[PDB]
Amino acid sequence: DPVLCFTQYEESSGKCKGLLGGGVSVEDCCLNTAFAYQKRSGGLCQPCRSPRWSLWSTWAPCSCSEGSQLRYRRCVGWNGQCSGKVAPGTLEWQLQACEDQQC
Amino acid sequence: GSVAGGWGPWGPVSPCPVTCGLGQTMEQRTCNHPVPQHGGPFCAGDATRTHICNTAVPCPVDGEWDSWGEWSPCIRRNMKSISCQEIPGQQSRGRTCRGRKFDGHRCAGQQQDIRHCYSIQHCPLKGSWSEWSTWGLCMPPCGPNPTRARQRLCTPLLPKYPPTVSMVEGQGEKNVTFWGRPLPRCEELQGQKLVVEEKRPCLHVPACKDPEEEELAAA
Amino acid sequence: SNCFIQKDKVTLEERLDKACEPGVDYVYKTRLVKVQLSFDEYIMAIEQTIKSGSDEVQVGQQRTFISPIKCREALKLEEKKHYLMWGLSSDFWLSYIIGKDTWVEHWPEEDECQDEENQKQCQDLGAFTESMVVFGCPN
Ligand SMILES: *[C@@H]1O[C@@H](C)[C@@H](O)[C@@H](O[C@@H]2O[C@H](CO)[C@@H](O)[C@H](O)[C@H]2O)[C@@H]1O
Ligand SMILES: *[C@@H]1O[C@H](CO)[C@@H](O)[C@H](O)[C@H]1NC(C)=O
Ligand SMILES: *[C@H]1O[C@H](CO)[C@@H](O)[C@H](O)[C@@H]1O
Ligand SMILES: *[C@H]1O[C@H](CO)[C@@H](O)[C@H](O)[C@@H]1O
Ligand SMILES: *[C@H]1O[C@H](CO)[C@@H](O)[C@H](O)[C@@H]1O
Ligand SMILES: *[C@H]1O[C@H](CO)[C@@H](O)[C@H](O)[C@@H]1O
Ligand SMILES: *[C@H]1O[C@H](CO)[C@@H](O)[C@H](O)[C@@H]1O
Ligand SMILES: *[C@H]1O[C@H](CO)[C@@H](O)[C@H](O)[C@@H]1O
Ligand SMILES: *[C@H]1O[C@H](CO)[C@@H](O)[C@H](O)[C@@H]1O
Ligand SMILES: *[C@H]1O[C@H](CO)[C@@H](O)[C@H](O)[C@@H]1O
Repeated sequence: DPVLCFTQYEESSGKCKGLLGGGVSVEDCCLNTAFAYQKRSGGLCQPCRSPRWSLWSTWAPCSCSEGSQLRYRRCVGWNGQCSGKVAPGTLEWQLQACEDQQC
Repeated sequence: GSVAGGWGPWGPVSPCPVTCGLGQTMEQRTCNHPVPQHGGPFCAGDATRTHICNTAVPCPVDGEWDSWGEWSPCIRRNMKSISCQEIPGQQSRGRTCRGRKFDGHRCAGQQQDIRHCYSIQHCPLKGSWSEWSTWGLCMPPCGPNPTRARQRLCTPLLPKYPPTVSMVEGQGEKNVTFWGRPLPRCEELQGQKLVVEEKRPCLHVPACKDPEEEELAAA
Repeated sequence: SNCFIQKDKVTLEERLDKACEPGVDYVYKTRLVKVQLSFDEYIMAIEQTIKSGSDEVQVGQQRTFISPIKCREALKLEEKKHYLMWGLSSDFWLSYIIGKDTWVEHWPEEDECQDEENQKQCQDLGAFTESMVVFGCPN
């Protein structure tokens, strides 16, 4: 079922650039592994190269007293797995104790 | 008699520019269906658009190193075991060039890493307790009742061995690293011989929301 | 075959044992710079002195390896290729004779070592080389 095919993946921002067009299978788009796709306008952008982990996000807001904050990374790419045999798209999480001030 | 223009059909006007995968061609149409006549307006919009051409041929894929495998056992030629002894060994780890297809490029640099080692695998060593580790992550990070932990470990005292071994061939020397899981011998701390673990809950833990879907919460 | 040590395939333990046999006075990593056929005179550049002997060769110097016409097909040496070589004190002429007691092994080029058909040999030679240079021969 068809996808938006793009000629560039921008690793800094994880953004799809250089629209070729739509109405193509991901298989046909990714015949060239330098390309990238979106399933739906606004959707996540997936590079056609072999999967690997994104860099961890910054630590989210802490919720004055000691709470806890999430950071996340995603397995981004096509036709493979990341470390733990993880399929492309998959988010992985870390949770941490955090302190802002001392109310 | 004031007849407004109408677009005829799209037809291709350039060849597929690429020798593998998808590329861009150009289609073109004429304002001849019908032709504008007697002050009739010209057709609205574009006489040309991009169109995707499919070679159905895969492009070359350059190879990428996977990460280093584990260090092989620390051993020396014509010695059954060197563990628990002041005897430099040798060990290696390797990696594969994965992904290379259709005459794409090979990986750059070394498929093998070699170092020298002292084996303390299953060696009994006197053990001193670490002070407390820093608090670990909250686990499970999403699943229910996230808990945190820190440890005092029965840390081994490594033999005071040379950092380096003289070579036989060069005038040079080579680094020797301690390798292997030894058996550290501590007196009991909190009636434990290896590991003392504290745990406490994580406070005011947020749900794991997918960034892609998040801030589409009207509810 | 009395042309060279004809070689079950060769293991790392095997290779470390044979290069430490009595009389083995040189072990070289070599590049075949130029053949000149006729006894054939194989002009070898020395890349590594893995073991040095009677002949105090500096690295990046050349030595002629002689071999009978009869042994050209069996040796099958191609120019610009790399080889692991070792032999006896006895096989010294300065130049070297290739005989029944001479090890000549094709050493794959660093790029073609990544090929599945080469991975084990290249791992073994890297390990062999390191053991020989650092530890030497036993006894
Ligand atoms: C024509 O023959 C093909 C088999 C490839 O060798 C082509 O090279 C590839 O061209 C695309 C752009 O069309 C690049 O993105 C690829 O990286 C390049 O390898 C060749 O032009
Ligand atoms: C060897 O150890 C020394 C310690 O002074 C260090 O500088 C060097 O990076 C090490 N080299 C290798 C190859 O491990
Ligand atoms: C996240 O974890 C660390 C940084 O905290 C690094 O190993 C890497 O940046 C990863 O994406
Ligand atoms: C041609 O372009 C579009 C149809 O694709 C309309 O604006 C109109 O038919 C015009 O003539
Ligand atoms: C070109 O675009 C589509 C067909 O691809 C239709 O709107 C029509 O054929 C037009 O000429
Ligand atoms: C192997 O070596 C180090 C890890 O010890 C990193 O450079 C990387 O993981 C590589 O694959
Ligand atoms: C070998 O060396 C240490 C373990 O001794 C770690 O860096 C890792 O296991 C590597 O493979
Ligand atoms: C851990 O507990 C306290 C607080 O960190 C310290 O006194 C000491 O480091 C101990 O090992
Ligand atoms: C864990 O608790 C806090 C940080 O969350 C610190 O007091 C210290 O690092 C401890 O190990
Ligand atoms: C390790 O360290 C603790 C504190 O020194 C002791 O209680 C234990 O017996 C072992 O020496």
